[PDB]
Amino acid sequence: WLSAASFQETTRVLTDAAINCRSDKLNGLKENVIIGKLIPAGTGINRYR
Amino acid sequence: EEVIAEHPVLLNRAPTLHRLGIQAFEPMLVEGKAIQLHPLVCEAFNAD
Amino acid sequence: ALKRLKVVAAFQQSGNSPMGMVLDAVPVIPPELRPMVQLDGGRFATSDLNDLYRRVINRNNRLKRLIDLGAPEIIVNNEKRMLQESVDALFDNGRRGRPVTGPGNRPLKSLSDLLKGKQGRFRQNLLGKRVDYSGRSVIVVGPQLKL
Amino acid sequence: GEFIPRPVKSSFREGLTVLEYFINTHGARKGLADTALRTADSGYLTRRL
Amino acid sequence: NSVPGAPNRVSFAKLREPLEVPGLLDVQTDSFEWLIGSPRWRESAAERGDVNPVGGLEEVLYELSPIEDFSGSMSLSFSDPRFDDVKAPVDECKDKDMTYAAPLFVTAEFINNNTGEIKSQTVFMGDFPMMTEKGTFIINGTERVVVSQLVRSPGVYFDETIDKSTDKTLHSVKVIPSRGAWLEFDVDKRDTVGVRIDRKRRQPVTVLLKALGWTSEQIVERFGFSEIMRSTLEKDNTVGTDEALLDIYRKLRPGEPPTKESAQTLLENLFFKEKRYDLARVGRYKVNKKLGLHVGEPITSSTLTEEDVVATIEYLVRLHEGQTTMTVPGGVEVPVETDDIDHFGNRRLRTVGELIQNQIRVGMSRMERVVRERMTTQDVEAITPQTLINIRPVVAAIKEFFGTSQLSQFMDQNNPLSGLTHKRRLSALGPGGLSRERAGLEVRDVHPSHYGRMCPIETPEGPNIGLIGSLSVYARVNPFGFIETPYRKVVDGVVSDEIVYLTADEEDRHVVAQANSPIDADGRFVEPRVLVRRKAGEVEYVPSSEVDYMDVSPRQMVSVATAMIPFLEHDDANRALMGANMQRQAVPLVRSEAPLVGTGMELRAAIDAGDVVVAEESGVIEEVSADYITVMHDNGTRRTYRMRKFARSNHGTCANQCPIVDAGDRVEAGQVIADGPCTDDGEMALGKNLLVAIMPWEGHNYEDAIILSNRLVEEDVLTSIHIEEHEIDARDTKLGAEEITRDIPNISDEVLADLDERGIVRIGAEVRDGDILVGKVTPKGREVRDTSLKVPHGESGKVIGIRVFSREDEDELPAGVNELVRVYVAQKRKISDGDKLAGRHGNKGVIGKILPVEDMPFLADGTPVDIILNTHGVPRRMNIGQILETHLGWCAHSGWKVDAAKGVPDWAARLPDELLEAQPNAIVSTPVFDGAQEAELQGLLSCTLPNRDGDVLVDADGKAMLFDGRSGEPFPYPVTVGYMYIMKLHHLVDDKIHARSTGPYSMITQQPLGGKAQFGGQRFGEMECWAMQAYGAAYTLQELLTIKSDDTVGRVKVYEAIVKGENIPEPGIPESFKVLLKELQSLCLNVEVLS
Amino acid sequence: GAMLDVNFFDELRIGLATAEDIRQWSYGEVKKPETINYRTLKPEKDGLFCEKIFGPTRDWECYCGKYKRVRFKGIICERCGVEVTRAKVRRERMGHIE
RNA sequence: CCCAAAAGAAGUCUUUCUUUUGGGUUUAACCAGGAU
DNA sequence: GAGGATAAAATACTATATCCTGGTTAAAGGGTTTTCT
DNA sequence: AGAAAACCCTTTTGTTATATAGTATTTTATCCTC
Ligand SMILES: [Zn+2]
Repeated sequence: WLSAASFQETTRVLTDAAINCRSDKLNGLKENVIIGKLIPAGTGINRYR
Repeated sequence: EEVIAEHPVLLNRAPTLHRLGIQAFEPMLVEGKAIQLHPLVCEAFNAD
Repeated sequence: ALKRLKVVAAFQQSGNSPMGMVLDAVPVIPPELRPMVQLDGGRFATSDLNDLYRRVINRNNRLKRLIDLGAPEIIVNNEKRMLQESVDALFDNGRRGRPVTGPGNRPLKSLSDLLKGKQGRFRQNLLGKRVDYSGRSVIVVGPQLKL
Repeated sequence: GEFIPRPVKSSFREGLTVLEYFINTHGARKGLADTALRTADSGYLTRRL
Repeated sequence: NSVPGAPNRVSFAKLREPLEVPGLLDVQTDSFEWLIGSPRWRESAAERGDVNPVGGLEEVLYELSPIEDFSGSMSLSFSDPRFDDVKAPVDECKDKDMTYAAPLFVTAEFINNNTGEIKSQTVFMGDFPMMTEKGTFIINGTERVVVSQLVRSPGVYFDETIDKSTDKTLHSVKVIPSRGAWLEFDVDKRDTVGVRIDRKRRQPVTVLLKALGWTSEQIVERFGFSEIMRSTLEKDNTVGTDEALLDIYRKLRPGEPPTKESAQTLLENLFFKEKRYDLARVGRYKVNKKLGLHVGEPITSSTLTEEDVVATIEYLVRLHEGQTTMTVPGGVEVPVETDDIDHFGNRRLRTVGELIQNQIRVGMSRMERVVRERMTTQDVEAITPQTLINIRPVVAAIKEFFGTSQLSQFMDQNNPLSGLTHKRRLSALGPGGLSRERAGLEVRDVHPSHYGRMCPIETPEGPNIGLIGSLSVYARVNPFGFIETPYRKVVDGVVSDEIVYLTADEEDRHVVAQANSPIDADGRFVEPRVLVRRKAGEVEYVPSSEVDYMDVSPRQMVSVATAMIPFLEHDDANRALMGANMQRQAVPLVRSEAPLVGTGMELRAAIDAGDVVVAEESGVIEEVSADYITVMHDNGTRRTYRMRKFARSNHGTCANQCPIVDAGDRVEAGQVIADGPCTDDGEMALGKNLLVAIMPWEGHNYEDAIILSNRLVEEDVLTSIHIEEHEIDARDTKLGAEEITRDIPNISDEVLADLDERGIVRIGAEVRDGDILVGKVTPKGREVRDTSLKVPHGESGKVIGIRVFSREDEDELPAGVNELVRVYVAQKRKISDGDKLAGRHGNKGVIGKILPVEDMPFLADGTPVDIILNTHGVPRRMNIGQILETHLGWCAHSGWKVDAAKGVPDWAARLPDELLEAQPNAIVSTPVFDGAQEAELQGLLSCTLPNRDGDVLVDADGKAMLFDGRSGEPFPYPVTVGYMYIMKLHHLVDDKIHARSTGPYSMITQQPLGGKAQFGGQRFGEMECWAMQAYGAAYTLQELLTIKSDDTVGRVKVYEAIVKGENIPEPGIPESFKVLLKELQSLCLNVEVLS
Repeated sequence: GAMLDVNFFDELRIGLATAEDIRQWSYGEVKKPETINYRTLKPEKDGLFCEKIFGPTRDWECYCGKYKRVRFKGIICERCGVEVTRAKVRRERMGHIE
């Protein structure tokens, strides 16, 4: 819901996520940029990290 | 001059349409007030 | 029925209860995130949030007084309507009816406008930030540098 | 968008006349207008992709 | 030419122009003095509109008065607006921050309708801003200009659209009034002629017609010729007339108890009262023209009428029927056709007068509401006009307009041409016009009706392209606001000199020829066939017997800026545009020089722009000095002209003026007597003539770059002066005691050395960054804060002027201050890498490398070229014009002599006399669209005088043989060389460079600020985090978003690690994320960070 | 979880908030529409900037003035009721209107 | 984290150490004008 | 003739590159209070 | 004792919107069926 909220239709995404009580597992590249953590791609993956 | 030796610096131009819009060079001091750019990368940046 | 079933199932599965839709208390954002700037000469510019909170508090106090002092049902109902409109304007200004305008006939930035468009804290203060150790300048061409 | 049946008959070395220059600016301006609007549009497509 | 003391600038022109260029600022000056009603406008309207001369204020007052109560027992009226002398002159008002205005008085009469007691008084209506004689207002000390606006004229507009579902044409009509309520009659699928009174839901017209008092018999009697009307009549469901009014009420104003009286009153008040439906005077004329109702009666009345409504319904139904012409009873026939909303017969021009009139109108409306209310809450026989008038709203409205609007703009004073072009601007965006982000591609084009009324070349290049334009040279605005152009009329194929001004419609009706046609010296065309412009902008060949009009002269389509480009007809429109948008950004150089090859338009632009001093009356000069000039008129009187020496302009460029007359010369009225910022003897001079070669050189001039010789730095050929202004105010404050004192608390003796006794830097001290300019201390609420104004980051240069205003000297200071010390700092900037030189035709570039004067390609005799341009930029962009200019430039510099030993050569047969020979450094002019042909240039180049010895450096082709200064050998092939006139644009490097290691941070979120002023840090935007992701680099992105922007402990820890050589620490989390969490929680969303 | 913050993030979970949670977050109740008094240029009481609700405006300085030294830490003011702590707490505490 | 002022000590003829007080957002939002 | 079902129209919401600098930032009215004459 | 200039509070006809393009959900209108 974090990525979708940051993409478009912020109000609708937030309200429906709030209703459904969705829990966002932190995986992707936009949310890890938002919360200031290493992206899980490129040099950031476990094998090279 | 002894500090910047072999210390990469990122150059960027806006808009950064594609991946090659950001490139890391090595800096060298010049006289004046204008960043000097290599002529063979003008196509990558799309910079006149 | 199918279009409806989504929300009913959503409220059925989880332990959360629908009563959250109707509010009984209204939270207030910490002051530092809605500061007033006292420009020189007593020019204290106030964030729109301050004005909207002021309206809500005024109306709440008035309605509380009118209920305590005793009044006919009609006046109390109208005051409750005004409170409802004030809160609606606080959460999303301009969604229903005429926007609550301030100086020089302009809309006021309610909370929901801080999380929307290319001015909210989602695509202008979280995905791209200004940074230190930086500069800019005009570029020229030098056919003496290597690649 | 339809062609003017005149048509222009002078080369830029010899120099256009008044009317020919006018009917040239006619189509010259839309080029800049479309350039601006398309460079505006392309960013939206890149973002969605 | 006709200016008494202009320089002798010879021209190649072949044609002769019957009509002299009108006053280039006449539009503004003659559109304002209409507002106040000066005698000059009265005289002008006498020889034209003598039927009804009335000024704007007079019109507003007459429309307003009388003001009467409901009972009608008393009335208040106004009349005879009157103006007194200005409070202070222009210079004093500009210097002391006093708005330039004059008092306004009006005669208010109060009449009691039951006693006959008349009470008259002269009431003061406020301070009305006036206009300096050169077209600019002065407000709060700054100089402001009001721009004209293009709007859709009020009237009836018909338009047809195709239907997707049924593929039927659907016609629709809109009656757009001024300050009224619309009503549209439209047809649709399922043919049904309806109404849209106001902007409510649809309903059959029969409802409206019956509501107006039409029986079911009358409608079919008159509207009995179309199936649509009969069908609508059959399906109306409206009985009698009252039900119609009640139904109209149910839509106009929902949720009310319908009643006949209120419904009738509201319906009448919406349209048939001169209170909420005003077609103005232009609208009524347009409507009467379109429907042909009242061709004879003068336009007196501005409300609709039943005849107009029935006529428009009939017109619409006939148009749907496919008719060709219609006859309305009591009116002449007219053609029935759709209308366009770009034809310059439908877009009108609200000038400066109209806008101020509207603002005064709304102010008076508010005052009228106040007076009406007060008229019933005060006892009679105590009321006097002065006790019912409340002046504050009027002054409030005027000030609101002149201070806050999209049409009252800061004058652009880069140079005189910028101002002259800014006064003649037409902007389609503003209050009541389309918006920058909501304009389609059908309004930005160039409609074929613009010829001679709006320049098609000059226009901004950004997202404004098309919404802003410049008025052409010869255009004028007629009383209604439509733009008119002159045409020379042909009678029986004889070209007379009777000049007739035509608007768009009349030009559409007739046939117009071209200016540069073969006149046979007796007003007769050489050949029968000549290009013409037909009704819809078609270009065709008509025999020379139907032609009705001809252009007064070429150039008629190009604005002032674009008329100064030589060889304009050789350049593509795309580059001529960038050539006309890069003459308004020059910079007044220390010493100016007139161009060698101009276009004869420089003199008029300079004299009209108003930056030069022009002798007001003929006389003989008495004394001349760098400060003032004394003229001894022919009859006793004497006059002294003062000069502006080193005065700052609104954009930071000098505004010098120096005399060009001696102590014994005699001057004539209108003669130029003192140069300006960018003038040289009365001619525009925006740049310098530089020797230019067109060879590519070692790649330094690669991709539009430019190379300069060092001679343009040593000799200050390109050296600008800039001036900066710093202000500081000692506010009174509630605590009080703010004072501009010298002793700076906790300061050293050295840093306090410059400051004078008062505490203001001595004039003549170089205040480089980090010095003090003013010593200011304010209470802490010693208990004080030293807000001692310091030279901001990046400035320098001497201090040339201080100005201190004191409360004790009873000045007009802002409320709650005592002093407003203001300082000026000036600096000379030479040319250097990063500047933005650019010619006229659009060959912009950024100086790439200033080589020393020894290694430059030098001609055979040792002259080094002073600039080098690339060949690869000329042919591709289609601005070949410059090359031609280059050639001509050389011919002007070296001087030529056509050898008429045995008959004139054929190529010079039509060359004018006294142009067969010219001395070196001779100035010439090639008008924009009738100039020097190619054959003439070849002939001139074929013969040119030697320089000093019997050598010619440029052969017939125009290319010389250059020696390479860096290596020694001659270049194998000849190169082009000449003289080109290039300028220095106002995009210098010193205002662009910027860097930041660590500096101020924001408050709400801990990110760094933005902009070169505070300290500023560049923005790592949205799509500069995709490139980093694409590369696969993650650590760099993490550090660019955590320990460089807003991680509060990360910043200090990285700084300490760097200075102490440790390894940089790890990042935390960004503050903006916690701000996001709090904002979400404020909306009653229980966001929690689980683990 | 993780209370204030620091990198143990593993899941964000949004959801509707009930009145009880809203009254849990808040440290007080705002009941007066006064922002700041002009003469003192200090926060009003029970207003939109009250120091007793959102925290002190200056580092380790109570509204009354009974305490202005660091050593005094965590003592809720006995006269003015403002908790003595760092001013940064004004960026975190929330109020609630009833 | 950083700067300013006052006092004490050491050496140099001007830097270091100790104590007290004071402190840091030229912020921010709008409209307008430009550049590529 | 009445009720249900399907097109139609009618409204409601969403989106439409990057960067930089310059000028303003409230007025107006009613009610109340104090000083001067 | 009355008049004039200075505090403290409140609050802001339908305006002017020259929009397109797309989708998604509610009326409502009319047509078909029993
Ligand atoms: Zn306390």
